[PDB]
Amino acid sequence: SHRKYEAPRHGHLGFLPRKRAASIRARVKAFPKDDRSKPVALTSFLGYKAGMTTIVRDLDRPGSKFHKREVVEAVTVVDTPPVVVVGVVGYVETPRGLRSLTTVWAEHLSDEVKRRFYKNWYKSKKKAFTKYSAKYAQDGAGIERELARIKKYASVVRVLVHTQIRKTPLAQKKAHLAEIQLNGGSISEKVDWAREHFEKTVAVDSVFEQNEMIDAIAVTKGHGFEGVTHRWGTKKLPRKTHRGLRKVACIGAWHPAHVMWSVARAGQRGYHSRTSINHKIYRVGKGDDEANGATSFDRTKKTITPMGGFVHYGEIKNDFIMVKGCIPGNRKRIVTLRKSLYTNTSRKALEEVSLKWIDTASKFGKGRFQTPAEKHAFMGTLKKDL
Amino acid sequence: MKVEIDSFSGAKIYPGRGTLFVRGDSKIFRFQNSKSASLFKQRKNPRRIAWTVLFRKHHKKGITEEVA
Amino acid sequence: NGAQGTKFRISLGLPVGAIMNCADNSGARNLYIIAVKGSGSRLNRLPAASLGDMVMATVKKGKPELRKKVMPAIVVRQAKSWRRRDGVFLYFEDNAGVIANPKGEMKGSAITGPVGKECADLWPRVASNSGVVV
RNA sequence: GCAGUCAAGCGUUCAUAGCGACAUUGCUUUUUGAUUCUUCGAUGUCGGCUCUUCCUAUCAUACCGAAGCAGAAUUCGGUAAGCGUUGGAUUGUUCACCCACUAAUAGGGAACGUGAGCUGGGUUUAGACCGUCGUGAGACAGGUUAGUUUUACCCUACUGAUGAAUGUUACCGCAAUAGUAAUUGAACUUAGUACGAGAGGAACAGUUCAUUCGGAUAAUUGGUUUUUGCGGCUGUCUGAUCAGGCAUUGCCGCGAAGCUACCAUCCGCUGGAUUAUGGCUGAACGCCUCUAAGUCAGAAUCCAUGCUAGAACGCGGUGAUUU
RNA sequence: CUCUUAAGGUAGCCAAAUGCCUCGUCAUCUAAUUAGUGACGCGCAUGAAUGGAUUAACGAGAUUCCCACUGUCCCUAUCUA
RNA sequence: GUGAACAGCCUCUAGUUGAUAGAAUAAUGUAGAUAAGGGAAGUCGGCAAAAUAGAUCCGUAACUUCGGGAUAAGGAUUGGC
Repeated sequence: SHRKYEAPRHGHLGFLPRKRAASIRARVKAFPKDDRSKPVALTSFLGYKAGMTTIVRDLDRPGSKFHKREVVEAVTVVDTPPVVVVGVVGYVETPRGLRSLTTVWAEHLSDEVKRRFYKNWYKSKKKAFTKYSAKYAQDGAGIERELARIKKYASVVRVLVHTQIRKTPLAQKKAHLAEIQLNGGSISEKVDWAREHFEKTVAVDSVFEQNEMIDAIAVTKGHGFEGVTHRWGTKKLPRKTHRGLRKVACIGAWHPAHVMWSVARAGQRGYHSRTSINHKIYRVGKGDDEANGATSFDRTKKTITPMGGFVHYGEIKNDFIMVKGCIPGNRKRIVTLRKSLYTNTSRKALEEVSLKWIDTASKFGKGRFQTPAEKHAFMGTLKKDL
Repeated sequence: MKVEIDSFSGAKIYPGRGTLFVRGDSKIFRFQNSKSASLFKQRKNPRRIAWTVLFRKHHKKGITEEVA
Repeated sequence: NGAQGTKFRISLGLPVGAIMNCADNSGARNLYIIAVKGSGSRLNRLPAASLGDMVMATVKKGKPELRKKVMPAIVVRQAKSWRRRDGVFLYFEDNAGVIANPKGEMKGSAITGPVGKECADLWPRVASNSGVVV
């Protein structure tokens, strides 16, 4: 009767059931609506969250006290090694949705996807697509037949992309595989983009640009079984309470004479698949630049990687986004950078960047330097020397 | 920008990477980290702290630069 | 009311029950916060003030003709480490405020101490009455 | 407790803008009663704390009508419970009054929700005191003070986690169904403009910010420290030295990694049908009429988009399928 | 002056562990106090060894305020066995 | 031995090493700790915890049964050679 002081619900009912996701790789539960007046391009890309660092830049938001002034914002890095296409896929339209028809593949599929489709590589015979692959020994009859059947049907089409994981310093010899839906017009152009890209790689450099908005789809960090307060921020009970205080007191009333779903019980915090949106890109670079840490304003030769290396990862020697701020999942985790489902009219999506400076310093310490050059310039001759 | 210097060590201070401390009158101090901040609060003496700029500049240690 | 603009978020450090030093020449020595002007509500959440926030407070140490009544006030210094977008984390050594009317005019004629930029930029009279700033 | 009806009269004039007497019809069960059907081989009987949900007879937020509405502010009313509905002083309190912020500080239900969840301040065991009553024992919805709060391992429910059987095994997917979450204010400009005799004093559009809520994240800042990582210090033992042990982690400074904070940071969508309401055409009724047909817009509404799970007996596709 | 019946509350003391009406009325403390303290008193029903009034020291007694102090709390977090 | 000291802490003599054990290291607990800024707003109630704490020196009110209050309060110092 009449909770004395009305206060608001703890936690979000929509993001239930806070259970473990079916896999580390997060599905894409919807895709950008197609504009059949463009070339075919992917609607997403795959990469690995790698960490963060501290970029500095200037603002261009009139209205601000910090207009035209420097700001120390936060950026997360995604290693986006170019991902290779090894299949396409059909989807016909039904009163039950986009039902599949074929999943067609290339020929010389790597050991990586062959590994994905096993669990015990070294003592298996490594025999996955042997016969579908020998079917290329002909002119490619059924290959092109189903290509044609998909040209006919397949109200939707998806290229199948596997990552070039052997690049990144990870010790996972297996490459994550997934679909990416195509949103040009011209179904012929769709499939032929696919086909010309069979066994070919693609990079974000062809899909994303500066000052553009993406969305991040991944799995939450794993925190195990965890209790009610921290899962829902529920108020800790006092010190005087018999039998624990990291609890909830009234888990329900007498009538309805059960316990409702609406109630904060202990359980699993983490390994949830989450979809964060409207994250603006700040820089899209490659492996060659020795001096990404050198910018328009910085010339000191130093790339994006900070001293000593990223923590828990190893070093970026491949393509990369630095995108704004917080992006679900922890380091080493697969991530999908999808692009949006609508236009920003924020002025904030569109306040572009002129980057100025980066910390390239050891996040494994309190780095006070940027280069070993600077390091020696600052201290100098060591009792070790020459 | 201006790479500030640590008021206790003179080590160099990029943006975000530390703190400012307004003394109660107006005297500013910049700190790279909670380390130098805690030393400052403990009221410790850099000219005796064996390892900062203001230590060796006092001590004529390894400058080897003023006679060039 | 009467503010010269808006306010960017700032780490909160002066809850209710707090006592800060008065940094004007009104004739006070302490300022005891009891409310805050914005102070959006919540269950068992104490109203908090921060640099440049107007509050209501009272005197515990000062004049007999000054204590024992409520008066609006304004914060000028705050030992609660906060952040400016330029990455400098900064904090004063103390916590300090001033007395005022609903419009943002002090009862004072000067200050004894440094001041916060946000309070200065948002409260022009306080800036005027300020000497050194930060 | 709340609502209606008729209309004497107030409301300068004027029954009905707002009110509303004499009367009268009702509703509810958030008051107290009346009854004693259940239960006295036992339902743990005050309040608060914490937590979820629900209702509308809506306090505010959204959209509208009306005015004794010029503007502002306000009052009456309609859709509407989607989102909110405070910090405190005294009190055991519910209640109550005050302070103050507020957009607002609405009423309530759930065995007068909530004691195998707490507390136990009060009430209500025995102890003790006072006053009055009583010859007296002792009494007193009279006052005061001290006074053990038991058990879940069972079923269910819930929250999370596995799982046989579907020819096997692996990979990519669909999406029935269920849930759903965003809210609120201020400043600048608007504009000192409209409006007004002036006093005063708006709104829309648009920009920047913020509160409440939520979901993630650790670059920075901060907090944490058995990295027992570096150093120092005390006491004592190892003959001294170095290097070491014990002091239930010996203490102190620092302290990465990791975990976490509105103590940090990032982010939090747009499309359709509708309410009231206002209108089109338009008779019924040869005029009129937003309606009877039909139709337009329109809300924090509903439903979609999107977001979460993925039916363990819903489904598809694809690959390998035993010297 | 007188009735009750024998006398008619003296000194002191109070909304007190005793005061219904009651959160008594005044002041003070306080932003705000049914708390506390100091005063008032036709006191339902104070009170003189059924002891009254007071009182230094002492009190694991009850109560109020103040300073320091703080995870009690705003608001949680983290570590160890 | 430290130290005022049979306190507490370590140790020689003597005696024990006996209280089911192994692997992990989730919530929740029990016990022990630390915490920004503020500082009882929490709470019936500052319950619990934190602060102080030895020794030397200075300084030490009200009230008083002149004995006390008093370690009052309140300040400074302390290491080793």
